[PDB]
Amino acid sequence: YRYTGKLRPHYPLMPTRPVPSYIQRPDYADHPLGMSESEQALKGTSQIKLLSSEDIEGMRLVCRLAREVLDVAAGMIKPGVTTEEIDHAVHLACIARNCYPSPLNYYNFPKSCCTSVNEVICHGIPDRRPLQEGDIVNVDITLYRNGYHGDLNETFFVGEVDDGARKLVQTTYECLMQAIDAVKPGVRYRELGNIIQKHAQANGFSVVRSYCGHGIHKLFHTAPNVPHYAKNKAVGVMKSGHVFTIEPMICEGGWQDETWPDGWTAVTRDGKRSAQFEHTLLVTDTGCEILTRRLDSARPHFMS
Ligand SMILES: CC(C)(C)C(=O)Nc1cccnc1C(=O)Nc1nccs1
Ligand SMILES: [Co+2]
Ligand SMILES: [Co+2]
Ligand SMILES: [Co+2]
Ligand SMILES: [K+]
Repeated sequence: YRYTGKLRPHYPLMPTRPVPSYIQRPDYADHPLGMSESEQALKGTSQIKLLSSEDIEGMRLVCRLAREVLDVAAGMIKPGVTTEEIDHAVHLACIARNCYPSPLNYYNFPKSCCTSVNEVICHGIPDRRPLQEGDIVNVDITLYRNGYHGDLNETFFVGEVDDGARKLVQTTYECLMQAIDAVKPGVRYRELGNIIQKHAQANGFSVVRSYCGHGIHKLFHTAPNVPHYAKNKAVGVMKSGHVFTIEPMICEGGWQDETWPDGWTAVTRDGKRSAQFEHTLLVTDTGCEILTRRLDSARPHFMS
């Protein structure tokens, strides 16, 4: 395999971390290939669930807990810390909150969260590589509690970073917030991509096309599929009660992506950097509720 940039996987990975049996597990948790029958039982369907009061309270809770766990990871970002150390803390934080770390064994994903450094677009596997000064790293968190999944992610700076990194991360967050600002009943899901690409393109960046936002609730990934690029064929119209994510991945160079031999790590084909931000949203009558919002601060960690 010909790597696209300077990053390389750092094996071996510590033995799989166990989750106490008292924590409720999703269906794929114990599947040999990590397959989700409940999810596949809807694969291909474009119909979108309309959550009930019970579902909404369930989503508000797991999403709040997921934010708490991302904040734990955020406090560990610094030169010298390995992504595996971050994952360990995330794993323990999920357990402490009586939640199962959704990524664990999801289609056999080996860890409890995704850590994506520099050219890694998404799904980076926490490993033995120490974070280096100047790196940017995204931590994507998803928790499962009482049958519901809560999903969010942020890109962080490791020590001081160059202007290019600052601009990429800042623009990516702005893309996310502009998209969220347009969410309300009646808006087509395909519209978000137009908003995102417009801003990314205006700043000299490209939008990843292989991965999209997604519905989430009793399932980790389900309808609707939400592309982040312009003129897409996304199917569906927003309605009060819908819950989904917007998680744009923006790149310094081209948008082309490819996967590492591990079957998960997605990287830019040109080896340039990529950043991402994500929130789980609940469409309301007046717009939308950002279920994964930070509660003790009006801004994401990178502007600190
Ligand atoms: C079923 C699947 C793994 C092929 C899939 O559609 N998957 C998907 C789509 C869009 C975004 N994200 C994912 C995903 O898995 N994300 C993960 N995060 C942590 C472990 S697996
Ligand atoms: Co994912
Ligand atoms: Co996510
Ligand atoms: Co997501
Ligand atoms: K990255």
